[PDB]
Amino acid sequence: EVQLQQSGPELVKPGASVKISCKASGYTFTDHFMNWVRQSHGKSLEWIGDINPNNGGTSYNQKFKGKATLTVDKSSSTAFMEVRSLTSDDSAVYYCARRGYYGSFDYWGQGTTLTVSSASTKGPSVFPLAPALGCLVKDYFPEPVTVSWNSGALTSGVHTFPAVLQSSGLYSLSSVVTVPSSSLGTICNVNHKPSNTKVDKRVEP
Amino acid sequence: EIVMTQSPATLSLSPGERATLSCRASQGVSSSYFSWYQQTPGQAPRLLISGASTRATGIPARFSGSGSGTDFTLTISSLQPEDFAVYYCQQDYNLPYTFGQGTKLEIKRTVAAPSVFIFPPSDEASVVCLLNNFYPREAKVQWKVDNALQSGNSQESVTEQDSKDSTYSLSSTLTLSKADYEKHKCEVTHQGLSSPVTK
Amino acid sequence: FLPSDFFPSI
Amino acid sequence: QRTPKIQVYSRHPAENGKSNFLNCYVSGFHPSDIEVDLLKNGERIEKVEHSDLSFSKDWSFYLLYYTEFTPTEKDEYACRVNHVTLSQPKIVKWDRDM
Amino acid sequence: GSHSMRYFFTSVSRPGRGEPRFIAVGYVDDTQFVRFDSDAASQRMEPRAPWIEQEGPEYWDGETRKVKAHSQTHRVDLGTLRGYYNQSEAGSHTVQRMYGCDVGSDWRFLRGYHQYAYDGKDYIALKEDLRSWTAADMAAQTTKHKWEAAHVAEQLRAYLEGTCVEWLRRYLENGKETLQRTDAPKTHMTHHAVSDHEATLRCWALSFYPAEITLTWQRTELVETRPAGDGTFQKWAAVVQRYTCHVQHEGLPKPLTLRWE
Repeated sequence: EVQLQQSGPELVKPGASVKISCKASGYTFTDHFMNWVRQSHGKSLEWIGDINPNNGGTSYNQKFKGKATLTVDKSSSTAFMEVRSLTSDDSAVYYCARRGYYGSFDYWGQGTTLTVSSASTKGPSVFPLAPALGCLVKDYFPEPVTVSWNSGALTSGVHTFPAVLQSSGLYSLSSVVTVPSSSLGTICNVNHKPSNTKVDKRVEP
Repeated sequence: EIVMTQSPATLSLSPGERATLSCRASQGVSSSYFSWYQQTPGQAPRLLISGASTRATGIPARFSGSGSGTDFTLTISSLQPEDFAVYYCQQDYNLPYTFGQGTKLEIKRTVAAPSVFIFPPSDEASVVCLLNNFYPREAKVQWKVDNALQSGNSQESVTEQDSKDSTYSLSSTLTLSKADYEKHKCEVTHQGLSSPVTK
Repeated sequence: FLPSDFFPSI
Repeated sequence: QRTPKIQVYSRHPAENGKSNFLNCYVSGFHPSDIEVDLLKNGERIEKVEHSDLSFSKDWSFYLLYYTEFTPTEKDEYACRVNHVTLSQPKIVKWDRDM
Repeated sequence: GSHSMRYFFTSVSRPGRGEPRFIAVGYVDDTQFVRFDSDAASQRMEPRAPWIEQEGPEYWDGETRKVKAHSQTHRVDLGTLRGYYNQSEAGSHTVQRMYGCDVGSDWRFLRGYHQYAYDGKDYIALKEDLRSWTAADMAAQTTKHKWEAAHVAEQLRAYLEGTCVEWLRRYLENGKETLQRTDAPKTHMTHHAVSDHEATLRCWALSFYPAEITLTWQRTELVETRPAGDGTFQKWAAVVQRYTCHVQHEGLPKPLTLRWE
């Protein structure tokens, strides 16, 4: 089975360089060209370039001439892409797609999320709401934040909205679960790995 | 650079119907170097149809492709639960290789009116106007400040389509300052309702 | 008998 | 930019009174944009057909312009070819032993 | 004997006039049998030999669509080659492509070839092993990398060794009474005086097929083998009795030797 294992996510500062690896297995590595594709948030796909795994020959999209560089290693059957001079516009998901013997991208890696920001790590700020209840997380960084309710004992109507990036460069999500009208007498479970905080609160008018 | 254009942007259909997706190329492309790709939100793209018509390994027989020149078509025999995602077309026929803008397949249900729930700011913030279980996604949350329209002041966020009721939920948060908010004394325009709700 | 359209662009 | 090579000849052996075909075989030129006219005593013959455009191994094109004619005593035939490699159009008269 | 099928393509771009001038011809040995012109009215592949007209409308339909695809590729190639060399959009340029397959005496595959040119200069060519491309410059090296990605040489190799040869056998069979019938050169000699002491003897070779023929005055001046216009060919060699006219042609069981009389 053809398996393309990529590297993990990376949060870097502007002006830095990152290198993504793509491990190939399950087929003859030198029989297929290896391509690289970038996909921004809410955007479509863009071909960056390809590389011949036999002699290292490369071709690039004109936009990425000087932004990304492709290399391979026939020993470990690994393809590399180094992205230099990173800016906030370089933050996207990067894939390595194998070229079919006669065309197309027949197999893709799982993807590698890249984030370029000047921030390091922030902390959530739970602001509960109660007139359905609410657990509004505000001003955190980076992704993600797991928001549960009643430790999982209330998952019917749990509308956890996706995070939005604010003008300050921080994210903010809101977890809302609906309760019936006969619920005047009936806890949030936000979690953030870099924040080391599990802000559990309550909602009462 | 050959530009690939897909039509429409979003396509609302029901499980069990046919789906015909179009991809217009700005220049003539050999059918041997045209491909279709499916991508479920959260996962990676997957090759469906290569050579404009050849079915990839493991793709169900309900997916069929055709086309030539500058007009190509992707056909789904019967829309199944998994077959509701984003579909892309591409060409590997002329450098640089380009993709299409994509096409999202949305579950078609019934025009369910939203249940607006106004939430004043908290304390320990902004005002949140939640719409719950509304279909279609096309909803207009216009904020009012002393009987006046507001523009560029609300951070919105829409969830994915409910995998059981085919509905959406929006969290329009009208951001404001603690000083300007205390100096003044939402309006939902969804197809389900017939009057802009406000509270 | 011309070949198929397997030749891509340059 | 290689100049064309011109051969003016008849398909069948020349004989006065008998109808024949006057040929002008232009070869070895590049690019393919060329102009060829068969001339009879300076008069531009209008009923002139040409072959299909093909090239040799060295990528130089060649064409065969022809028309049906009847050679007679004291009747000069020629071929006028023009090309970008020529500042002046070239004329090659027809010889019955050439 | 040995035989070959060859296809020649030419696309001349014309700035400000939309589609480039695409012309294609097909050959079986020294005999043209198909043609196409993007400026013609039929807008389809047309026969140029009597024996090829034995093919039904299904043959001419597929050949018309395939030759139109060739023009569509050469149209994108002209636009790309304009960007590879960064040339003006108001200038005219030419792309030429040729390929074909040869068979031996057993009518089995012998050799294949494919060449591509731009403005009359060599651009990229397939090697005789039918598995690697010879690139002229850096622009062609980019194209070689592009073709090695989709293994175009492997697909073209399968055509030259299979489809090209099989249809060459069918063309030779349907064109049996012309493609496999050699025409011996009708010979005659001419004498002329060019100097006060030296003369010129011109040995004529007319109405022969195939085109290959050798005329020498071994123990001179000869022109190119020209077409007569009826499918046959012409050629002559001159010199100004230690050497006679030695004519050698496939249509002659024994070579012909002629002297002035």
